[PDB]
Amino acid sequence: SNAMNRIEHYHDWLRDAHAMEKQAESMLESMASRIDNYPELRARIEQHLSETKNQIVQLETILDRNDISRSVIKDSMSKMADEIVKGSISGYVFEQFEIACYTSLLAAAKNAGDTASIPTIEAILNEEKHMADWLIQHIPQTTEKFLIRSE
Amino acid sequence: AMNRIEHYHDWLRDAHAMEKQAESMLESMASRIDNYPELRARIEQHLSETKNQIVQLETILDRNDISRSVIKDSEIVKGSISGYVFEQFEIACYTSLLAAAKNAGDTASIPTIEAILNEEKHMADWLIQHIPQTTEKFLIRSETD
Ligand SMILES: [Cl-]
Ligand SMILES: [Fe+3]
Ligand SMILES: [Fe+3]
Ligand SMILES: [Mg+2]
Ligand SMILES: [Mg+2]
Repeated sequence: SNAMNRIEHYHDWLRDAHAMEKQAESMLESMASRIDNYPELRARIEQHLSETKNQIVQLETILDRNDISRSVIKDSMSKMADEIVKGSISGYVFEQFEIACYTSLLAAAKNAGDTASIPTIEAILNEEKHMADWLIQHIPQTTEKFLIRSE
Repeated sequence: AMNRIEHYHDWLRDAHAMEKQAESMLESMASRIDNYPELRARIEQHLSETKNQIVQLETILDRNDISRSVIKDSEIVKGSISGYVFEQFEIACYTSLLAAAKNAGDTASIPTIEAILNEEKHMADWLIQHIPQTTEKFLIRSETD
């Protein structure tokens, strides 16, 4: 037996989530800088970048509550880890990764007893769901625009 | 209108390559799930669904007079997350493919693509609904072992 293995897993996933948000922040900045001629899509990506910068700040508060720090290695490795249509699809898929990871993290925080952090995790998760919903709603419009312009 | 139809054809070929990736991923996942009978069973049911999705895409390819692209074709917590993300990639790709089929006027294929999309949505749903249980099970095991 070692009960402390559960807490080690929780702390590892908190560090994973922090690294994931660094990856998101890089991805969103890159996408925004590259998009031309899709004003709504670009602006929503720019808004989510702002949201993601705050998600990092919020995760750092959770790390602090648990008396741990980010992994600099993981933060760095996560930053190493047709186009408008494919890129929209890619963006959606990354938000769904975030959704899955935060859903798992809610269960982990519950298991660990870190009740005080659950409403922050929920706040983040709700922002990812809102972004994923926006994107999947706009994918058909984007696909139509792309096809119209291909002619 | 030829460029639009070509894009739609390219994306049909992309979807067919994707479903071969899925078939491979599902088999590999079924073999690695050792502590969630209900999850492995869901995955096995989806693998069967996926083999049929490939046959349906093959009918759509034929009806559009195209062929698959040869070149394009050829732990448990992180695994469940990865499976979910792959179903979500399929959801996003079929959401786009539906819009493309409507634009290109391959209206005949809409019901088959919609059927595929609803399968993917059901699998994604099962997965996220059960990620909390998978996580709890994993954590308990990590202590017990
Ligand atoms: Cl737009
Ligand atoms: Fe996000
Ligand atoms: Fe699937
Ligand atoms: Mg995020
Ligand atoms: Mg599929």
